[PDB]
Formats: sequence, structure tokens, C-alpha cells
Amino acid sequence: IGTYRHVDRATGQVLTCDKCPAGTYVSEHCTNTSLRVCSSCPVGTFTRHENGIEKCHDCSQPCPWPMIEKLPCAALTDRECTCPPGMFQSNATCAPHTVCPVGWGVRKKGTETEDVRCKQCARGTFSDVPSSVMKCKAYTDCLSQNLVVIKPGTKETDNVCGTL
Amino acid sequence: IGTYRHVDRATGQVLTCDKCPAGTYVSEHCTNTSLRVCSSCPVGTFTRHENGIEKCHDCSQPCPWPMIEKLPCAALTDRECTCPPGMFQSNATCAPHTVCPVGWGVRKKGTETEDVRCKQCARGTFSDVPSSVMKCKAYTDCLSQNLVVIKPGTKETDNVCGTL
Repeated sequence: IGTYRHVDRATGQVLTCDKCPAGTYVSEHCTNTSLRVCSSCPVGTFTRHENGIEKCHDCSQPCPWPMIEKLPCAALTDRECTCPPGMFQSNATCAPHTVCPVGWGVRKKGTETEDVRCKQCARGTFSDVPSSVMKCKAYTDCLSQNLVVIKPGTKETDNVCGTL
Repeated sequence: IGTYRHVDRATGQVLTCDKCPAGTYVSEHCTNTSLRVCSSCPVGTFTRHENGIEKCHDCSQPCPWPMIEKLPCAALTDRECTCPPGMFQSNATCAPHTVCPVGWGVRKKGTETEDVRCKQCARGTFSDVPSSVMKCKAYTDCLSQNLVVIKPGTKETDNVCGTL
């Protein structure tokens, strides 16, 4: 654990005291005869690093709806706010991710900061349900099935397999 | 921030959730549509590392007098107990450090776990006060003072300097 220098009020001695761990602050500095005393950051404050400070930092304000917390206000961390799952941050607030329609699929997955990116399903793949999450799916391999293709697939539907 | 696997109770899906930072525990696991929620370790418990656990660890019992805390029970740390300044741990408890008498001085400084080690003051040095802390001190250099030595020093007293 690191240390910090402190001027003792009663003697003017420059002491080397032990830092207090992340999550606490110095509630009594060391003196020439006593160890420094650490206390836990009160509800609503944090310190992220071992410190010699006399008060913890205030956490930021509550996340603005519809944002929610992905990290709480706790002893070691300020609250961290994010668009909730299924939404992504655009300018002000959060917007639902793009739904890729039938015949399209997710090329790049949506995140809390970027929208989904859809692509048309490539030949030999299909997507039969609107979704902001799913990828185009390869047709059922009728060959390797021992079957032949009864009905071709489309970008929306699997090939149908069988015999004759 | 690392992640951990969790079996979702309602669907049996094995999810990858975000760990919660040191000082908090998982008060709600992630599900397929919601981020895991972290809460701060309640008073009296800690976690030292980012974790996926559902409760923080209990801190150890209060230090046995005369031991005191050198680290508190806080969100990131169990309490850590030590013999207070001026004492060192021997078997059970704490004993005051050795006081080196006049004519001796500290050779090795006492700590919370080892006693002071005193040595007789070497020739040309002295110590005039009993102390568990101070080192033997070199005599006043009468030569470099322009003075001559009026009275020799001892292991207990400085040489006295002057002229004639």
C-alpha cells in the first residue's frame, strides 16, 4: 500500500502516512504516535484508487430514463449509465435497434452505442423471421441428407427436401 | 471487466454475464433480456476482486485489544489487525519495544512484528536519553568548529568543545 505526506497540525511535522485503499478515505491522518484511520466511503460516494483524501467523491446523478445502470454507485465506482439491451445511444437518448426483416439478417450485432447492421441473406441462406439479433441461416443440405430438393429455398425460406 | 457463466433459472440458458467490481456482489444475474445488477457489499462484508457472487464475505472479528486496525472492514477489504505503534507482536499479544538505555542506540528499528535491536554506541558517537527510537549521534566536531575538545565525550554524552 503506497503512502502520502501530511503536515501534522499540532507539531508541524511532515509525516509519511499509509494511503487508504480504494473504497475508503482517511478519516484520521497518522501522527507521530498513531496510524492513520480509514473509513468506508459513505453511500453515494466513491474512490477508485488508494488515496490520502479526507472525503470520497460524490457519484454522478441518477441515469436519465430510459438509460439504466451498467455499474452502480458503490464504494469503488461511480454509476455508469447505458441504453438498455435492445437499444443503442443516438444523440440524446436511446432508440430501439433496427429489426432486420425477413430475407435479411444481422451482419453486425447491435451494441449500446451502435445500431444493428442488416444485410440481405446471401444465396443459399435465409431468414424467416423479423429480428434485431439473428443471422441468416444456411439451407438444409438435402444432398448430405440423402434427399433431393423438392422446392427451392428463397432468402426468406429454407429449401424443402425429399425424394422423387 | 471480466464475465462469468450463469444458468438462467427460467430457461436453462447458459448466459455470459458481466462480473461485478470489487466492493459489490451480483444482486441480480443477467437474463437474455437484462444486464446483471450489482449492489454494494453491506456494512461488515467485503469482496476483494471483481466477482460473480451473490453475497459478499463476512469480515473477521474485531481486533483483540491491545491490537488495533491497520485496515478497516470496508467494501474492498477485510479488517487487518496489528500491535499499535511502540509495540511488537510476541506470541499471544503485543509487548512494548525495547528501550535502548543511555550509551546505546537503535541499530534496527522496531516494527509491528519485531522488537527494536539496540547496540552500544560506537566510539565517537553517544546517546544521552533512553529511547526505543533514536540512534547514537556523532559527537560535535570540535576541529571543524575551529574549537578544541575541552572535555572528552562518552557513550552517553557529547564531547564538550572550546579553547585553551
